[PDB]
Amino acid sequence: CSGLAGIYYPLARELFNASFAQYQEDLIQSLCAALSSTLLNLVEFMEHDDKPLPISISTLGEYAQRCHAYAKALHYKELEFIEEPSTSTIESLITINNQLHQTDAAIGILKHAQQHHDLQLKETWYEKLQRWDDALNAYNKREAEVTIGKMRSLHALGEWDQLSELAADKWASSEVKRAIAPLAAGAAWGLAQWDRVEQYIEVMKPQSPDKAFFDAILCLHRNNFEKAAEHIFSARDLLVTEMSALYNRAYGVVVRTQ
Amino acid sequence: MKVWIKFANLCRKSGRLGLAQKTLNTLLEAPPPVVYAQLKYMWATGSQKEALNHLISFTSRMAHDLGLQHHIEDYTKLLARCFLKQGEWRVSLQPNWRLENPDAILGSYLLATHFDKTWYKAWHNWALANFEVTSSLTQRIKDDKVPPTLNANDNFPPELVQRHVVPAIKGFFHSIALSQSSLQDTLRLLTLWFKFGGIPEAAQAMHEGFGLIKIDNWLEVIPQLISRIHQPNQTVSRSLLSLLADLGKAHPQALVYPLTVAIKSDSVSRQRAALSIIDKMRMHSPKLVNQAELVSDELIRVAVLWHELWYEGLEDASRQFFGEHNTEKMFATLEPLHEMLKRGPETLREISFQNSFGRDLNDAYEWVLNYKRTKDINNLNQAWDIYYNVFRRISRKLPQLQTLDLQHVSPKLSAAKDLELAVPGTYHAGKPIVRITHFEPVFTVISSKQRPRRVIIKGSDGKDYQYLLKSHEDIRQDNLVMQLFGLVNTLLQNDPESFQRHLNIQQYPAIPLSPKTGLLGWVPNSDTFHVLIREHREASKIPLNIEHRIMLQMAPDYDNLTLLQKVEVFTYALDNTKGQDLYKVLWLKSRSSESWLDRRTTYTRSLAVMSMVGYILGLGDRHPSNLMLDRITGKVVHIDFGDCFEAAILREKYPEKVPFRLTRMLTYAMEVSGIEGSFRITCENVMMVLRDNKESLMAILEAFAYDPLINWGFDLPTHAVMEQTGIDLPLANPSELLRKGVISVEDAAKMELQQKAEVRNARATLVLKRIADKLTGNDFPRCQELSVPDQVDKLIQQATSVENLCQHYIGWCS
Amino acid sequence: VILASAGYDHTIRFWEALTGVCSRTIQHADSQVNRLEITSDKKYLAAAGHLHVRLYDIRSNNPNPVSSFEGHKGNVTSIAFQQENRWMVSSSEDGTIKVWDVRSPSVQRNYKHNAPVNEVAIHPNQGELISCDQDGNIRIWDLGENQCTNQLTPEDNTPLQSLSVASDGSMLVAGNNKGNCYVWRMPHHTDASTLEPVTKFKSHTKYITRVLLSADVKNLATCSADHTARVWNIEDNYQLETTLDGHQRWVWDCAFSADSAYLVTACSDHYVRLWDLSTSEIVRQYGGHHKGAVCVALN
Amino acid sequence: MPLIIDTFQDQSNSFKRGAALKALGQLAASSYPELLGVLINILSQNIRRETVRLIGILGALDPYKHREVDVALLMQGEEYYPTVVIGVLMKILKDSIHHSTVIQAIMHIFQTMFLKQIIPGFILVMHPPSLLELYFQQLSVLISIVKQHIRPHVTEIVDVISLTIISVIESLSRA
Repeated sequence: CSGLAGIYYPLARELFNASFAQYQEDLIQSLCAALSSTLLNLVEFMEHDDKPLPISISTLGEYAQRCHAYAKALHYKELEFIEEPSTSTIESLITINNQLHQTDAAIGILKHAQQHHDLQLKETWYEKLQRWDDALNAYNKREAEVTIGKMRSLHALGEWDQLSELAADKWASSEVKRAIAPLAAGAAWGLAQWDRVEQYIEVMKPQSPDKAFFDAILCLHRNNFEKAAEHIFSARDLLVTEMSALYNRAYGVVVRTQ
Repeated sequence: MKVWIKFANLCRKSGRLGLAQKTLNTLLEAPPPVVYAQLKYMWATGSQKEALNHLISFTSRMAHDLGLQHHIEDYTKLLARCFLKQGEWRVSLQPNWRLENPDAILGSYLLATHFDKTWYKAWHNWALANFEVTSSLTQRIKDDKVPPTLNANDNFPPELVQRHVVPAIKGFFHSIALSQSSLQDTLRLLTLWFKFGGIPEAAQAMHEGFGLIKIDNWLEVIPQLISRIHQPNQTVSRSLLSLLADLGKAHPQALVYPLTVAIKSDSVSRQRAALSIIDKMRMHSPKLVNQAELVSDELIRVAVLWHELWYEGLEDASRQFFGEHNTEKMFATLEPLHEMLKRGPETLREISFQNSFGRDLNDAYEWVLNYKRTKDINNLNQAWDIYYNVFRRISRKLPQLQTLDLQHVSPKLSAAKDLELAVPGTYHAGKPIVRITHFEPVFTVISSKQRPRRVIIKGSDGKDYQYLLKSHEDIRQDNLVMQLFGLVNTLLQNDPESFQRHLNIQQYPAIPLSPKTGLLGWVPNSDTFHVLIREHREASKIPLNIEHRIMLQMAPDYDNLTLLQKVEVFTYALDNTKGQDLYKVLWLKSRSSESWLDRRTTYTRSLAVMSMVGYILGLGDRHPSNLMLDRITGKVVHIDFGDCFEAAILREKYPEKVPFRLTRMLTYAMEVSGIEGSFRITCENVMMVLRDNKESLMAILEAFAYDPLINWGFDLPTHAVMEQTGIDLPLANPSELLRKGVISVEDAAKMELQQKAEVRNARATLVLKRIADKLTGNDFPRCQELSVPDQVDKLIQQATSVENLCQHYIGWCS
Repeated sequence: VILASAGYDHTIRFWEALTGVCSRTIQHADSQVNRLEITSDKKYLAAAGHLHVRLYDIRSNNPNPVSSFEGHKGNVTSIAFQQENRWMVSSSEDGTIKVWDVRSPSVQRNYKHNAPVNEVAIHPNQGELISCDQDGNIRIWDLGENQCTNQLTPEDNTPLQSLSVASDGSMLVAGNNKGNCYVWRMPHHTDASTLEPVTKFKSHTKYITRVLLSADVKNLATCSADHTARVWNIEDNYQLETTLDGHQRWVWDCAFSADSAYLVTACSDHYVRLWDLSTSEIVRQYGGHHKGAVCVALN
Repeated sequence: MPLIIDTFQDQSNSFKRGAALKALGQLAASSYPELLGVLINILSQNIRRETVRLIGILGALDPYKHREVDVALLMQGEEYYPTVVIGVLMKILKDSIHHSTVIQAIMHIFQTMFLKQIIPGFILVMHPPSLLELYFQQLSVLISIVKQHIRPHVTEIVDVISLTIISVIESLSRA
């Protein structure tokens, strides 16, 4: 007809082989078929095809792979970056493994890239800072935005005073919202001062899980259970959705939630 | 505090910034533990006598406090106090403790240890400090024995004693067993003891302690137990062998194997002792002893194809004769072949079937016996001729011999349908020990120089346990191998988030069989590197060797290839080639495509652990044959370990030394930039190794490699004894001392072997030396430690370089 | 001015003077030839591909059997026939230098090293010399006597490809795994020569192989298997002079014998293109080796 | 909430880990901020691992291989590929609409006109009267080849039930 999908797909591949056995017809047909955009079903079918032997549409494969977003594509794209030395595609791969959170070794390959072929700048500093590295580096280079990133490292670092400098920047430039929010959060963490904190949270965001935490933190900073309760339930629900999306990643993260 | 203090110790383990930060923070806040904290921050600073100062300061502080809640606070603080004593003790011991100060040092240790009631699993290591005091003492006794220019060394160690000191740390070593080191320091102190001596102090003390400790403790190292066979001084060592059979009696059939093996091998006097222990076995639950005896003996029965073994062996024997005129010497081996002939057509349709040929040959052999025993010539002809014809016939049979079955060979094997204890090396201490469903009489004859026939024997659990013939191989060596590998995997279990990264070496069990023999098994579904590769690459529809191809293409031979010639050659070929096929096998194995990822990490870590393992232990076996991986989601199989020492150092053929072996783009394309982080991960691991147990357990396993005839066999072979062959060659005397000052050499004899074995101890000394270099550490023109970053780096270079590496002949399979 | 080269093709033939057309029967076969050397009178010419030195007469046209010299086991890395051409230096891959003198062809020498003996050398006094292996510091060795060492180490790591001494009487120079060649200034001695290091100078920084001073040593040359070679002017500060045009090749031979005008080369390309040492050229570009070569000689 | 005050009196870990995981899954599954407040009240490495062990006890083997599956064949795997197809079809077949499998096997042998057949021996053995008819004909198809090992099973099915008289007659014919 019983209609069986998997039955078809492999069989469809056998047929695809028979076609592969001008098929310019097949060529364009399947091409546009890919262009159709269920999706991952036939996508994977194609993957199987390739696995037996190449169906081509190389960087097309790469593209549609990205389109899948499923991050298993990161393998296909790996093969892509496996082909040439594209520092761009390289970076893409870096962030890809970041998505994969296999990214430790990939960061190895990143430091390698800066070592092997030339080097990058932005994602370079960003990832090297994701690595324990880049810190004094981002410090000088910014001394030479990215400064907000170095500030994020300062948060990762100690020196809530350095964070107070970043806070001077916050007053200076106040996006400016998002920037200040995470930052001044870090500050209030370091700096027990409730006032700068007040400024912070005030400046934070309509949906602000961290500053929900801060909201309640302030309610607690003096008295009120109530607003704190609000923040509690609400942010609880937010993180609830978050985990609901989901270790193997989130264990630590959700653990942080709990 | 102790909360936030725990946060502080965390900070200590944690990187610098947080370390010093939280340090200062919490320091600012009986902060005796915080004393220890800031102290740790000082170790972070590294000020020697600042440390020592405040250390002794709080020491005397608490001394006054406790004289000689707040009470319990002081109990804990006491533990920490002694702890401190040891901590600073080691801290200075860095600079120190060769001879000298260590005495006092050790005292403090013991002092601290005396104060302990404790963390003293920590002070187990400090009881292992005291034991290492007994070591440095023994080393000082090794210093005295070296400069002595075994009652001599006995009295030497005595009279204080260092043995008196020793027995203390021995009982505390048992106490350490009680603490957890673990099996490592266990066996360590154990052999340390047996070798120490049997004297009255030692005798009584060890009697109590060993008596006071456990069995299953002693259960491990049982191979190393057997490694002691004939105790030169029966003494209390005799009684210790008694203790050996005693512990043995407990769950003997849980192993009992070593018994069987030692029985199989002829230890002579020690084989008589083996018969004694056999009696013990033939005593305790004697039935299982019998069944097992049957099992082992039946294995030994299977063995080689008998007449075939005799045939090939005699082929090499006549090779020996004809070449160089060995003759009678080789014919003495033929006499053993006659002894094999003297066994007659024993088995069923094997030697039985072999009768005719064998009978005829035997007649010819008898005909070869007669006139060669007359003087030479007639039967010197008849021998070579009959052996030639029989060589042809048996050559024909040998091809036909590819098939294997028990009933038509030694049906006695087939005769056993089931036996109580099978567990074919399963050997889980606690277990559901399995009986056997045995297997089909038909077996799989391996194809090799050994042609090491194999099967998988269905058990009571219905799980067929792959077994394999091993012709002239030390599974003991291998036993030790998986053992050290278990020390490894212990550290793995002992590991850090590396253990969250955890990858451990799967240890293929292999049963030893005979003095030269063994029982292997086919691993979990696997792909031999060379095999699998050759398959896929050929199934890639392309020349198996593009290597020998691009080679011969490049020039006539790599044999005469100079460093240059070989360099440019390897270069050009490399250019022509690439290893993406490997990565494409990954891609072939990739199914579900997350397999590509995961298994990439798998093989990555595989490579890592391998690297650590070898770089430690040598034994590269660059053969992609020797190389293997898993048909499962997979891990690398590095098996069949020849020995510690460099095959380079060994060789003879080719100069191959690298800590690892990496098919270039195989390794590379395996993940991203090849082993950038992967080998960096490896660096982390090997660093932990290089830290943790790098002293104690490392040296312990070293000692394992160190010592006697089976092990002395692997290590001899590590040279080999043939590479230990001739020289000037006295040490001083022995050349001119083999002169008319003889024949007493024939009357005395003995060493001989203590000379070679002294050299064994020498090579061992050098080995461990190379371990200390290896561990923590040094190598190359400079040393430092070089620690993680460097020792990893130079490792990586050693991996990177060179054609000199690639100069490995035919075994590199570049 | 007889001309020939030796390939991994295992067969060699003598190139004519300006023709470069190689005609002779010279068989490295059973092996390659490592170095290439004729006699002082160009009587016999000996080389070793593997483990045995083999002389085929330079004076006689394609004699197979000039001499056969057993020695320290390996392809002899380099060797020196003295002015005497009786006592003759030889260095082998064996790890220790054993010189085969021409005496019967009689060989007695022992010079130990920490690696394969890289080259057999001679000092301003032919009876004087030194030995620098693929290991490390040069070891001074005299003629049939008084030979132990004087250690000269250009580096603590890089393998020294050869011990290189031309006739100056003040000089030092070499080639190695470095690719940047460490050279020194020797004193005036038979052999004493306290070195006055010049520098490690990269012409081809990747594996500089053949290191040869010019005829007057006013120039200098470094050949590499990197297919990269750049001549220098040794007259002034070894100032880099002539990039040597070559295909992908291994040149263990870079020289100009009777010229210092036209530059003879060594190509793994199987055709050796000889340049003009003065500027550049292709001078009788060809080879006898079907596969390719690094080698050359002169007579 | 009970678990909450329990926590007030204790820490959990233990077997609850697995449960919690299920619960987590359940929380994920049943997510009303019921489950919200719940996991909120739930209140990692080691535990993770041990949980992977317990779940390894909870599920294993076939589903993995099923996810590894056919595609599996080709992985391990022309002639072969086609045969593998056959096997796949058969796999689903045994894996219901009976007559489907009937015609399946029919054209299966027809096309065969093997190993898989042996497996399919057992398949047919799995077994209304239509079954009997079709399968009888199928045996007649099997009359092409020679058991070997189909024989005993053949006898087995032949027993129950002993119409099919002609079928078995043909079995002996094929004997």
